[PDB]
Amino acid sequence: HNSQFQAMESAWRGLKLFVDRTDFRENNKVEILHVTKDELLEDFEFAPETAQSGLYKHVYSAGYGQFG
Amino acid sequence: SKEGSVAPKERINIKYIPATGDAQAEVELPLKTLVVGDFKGHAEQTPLEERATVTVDKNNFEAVMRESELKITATVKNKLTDDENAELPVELNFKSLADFAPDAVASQVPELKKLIELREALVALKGPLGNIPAFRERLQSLLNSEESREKLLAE
Amino acid sequence: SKEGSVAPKERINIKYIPATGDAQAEVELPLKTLVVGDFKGHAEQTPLEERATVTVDKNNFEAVMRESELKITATVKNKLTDDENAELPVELNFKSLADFAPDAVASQVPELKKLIELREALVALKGPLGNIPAFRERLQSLLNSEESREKLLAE
Repeated sequence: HNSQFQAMESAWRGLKLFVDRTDFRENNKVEILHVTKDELLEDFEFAPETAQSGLYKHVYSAGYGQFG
Repeated sequence: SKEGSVAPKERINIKYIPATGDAQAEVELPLKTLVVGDFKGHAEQTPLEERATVTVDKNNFEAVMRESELKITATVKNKLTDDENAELPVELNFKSLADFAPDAVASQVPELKKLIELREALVALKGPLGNIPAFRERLQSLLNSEESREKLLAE
Repeated sequence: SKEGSVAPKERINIKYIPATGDAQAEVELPLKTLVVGDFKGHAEQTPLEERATVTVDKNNFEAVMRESELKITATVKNKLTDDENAELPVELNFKSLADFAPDAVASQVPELKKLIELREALVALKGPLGNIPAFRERLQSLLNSEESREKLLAE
């Protein structure tokens, strides 16, 4: 019931509720990215354009913008 | 949790599946989702463009949780004594989903390792307690012999 | 009002056109018409043989209107007070078709900039007004404390 424990328990046991329900045999995969919410806006402040950000690398280019 | 089976062969190898069983399905490029958000108890010093994304399904969730090393170190309130204004930091190491349970949280707190060991010593007493009625006969002897009793409590 | 797109490339660049779409046509020398007539609020001092004709289509109508500088300066009736025989001149600067609308006409009149700001201050009040019922408890305190209330209204 601590603010460091419970916020890091709901953010992780709630993932298990997303893993247990979704049938991974029926063509499903899920990627897990460790950011923090204050880091992510800084990472959009990092690049001059959203098409060169660090989250753009993991959403677009490592996935969708990739051969195969 | 392993069924005893035989070596496989050209003969047929029946194994009572005490289990029942499920099924599976498949698609094209799977509907891949990216769950993003704070999953550990700090802020990592590496920039975002170098850290990686890990793929989790039902079979490898116990290995993704172990290799994350979710180490939660915080100072919480001390309610083990008569002090209200006392605090007691903890040290937690999580490797499985059962490490959230109070059996493994209290096992990682050394102030609570002595209290479960206290309870395990009291559950061990209750079995042979009421079976032999000669225990209360020597409780009065320990009521009589007060000097030799206190010399053995320190041991 | 810009769709987020990627850099173009030898790979294919799908962009959800939330839009639907039209079509176009072409001819020889187009049927060119010359719309002649009073389009500003004065009489220009240059003779006719030196001034120019500007070509307007649907894409550049916002740029022809901006570079015309339609500045309409007139004296109109003052209906902001209890005076019937009062007048109030205005100053208008039109750069888009939305500048004919009363949102941008009243924004260019300084006597109406304080009345929309008055309304924006009253729309801001209505939200937190009926949610907390302790506001009327201090309206009676402002009914009691009349001296300190009027000292703060001038600020």
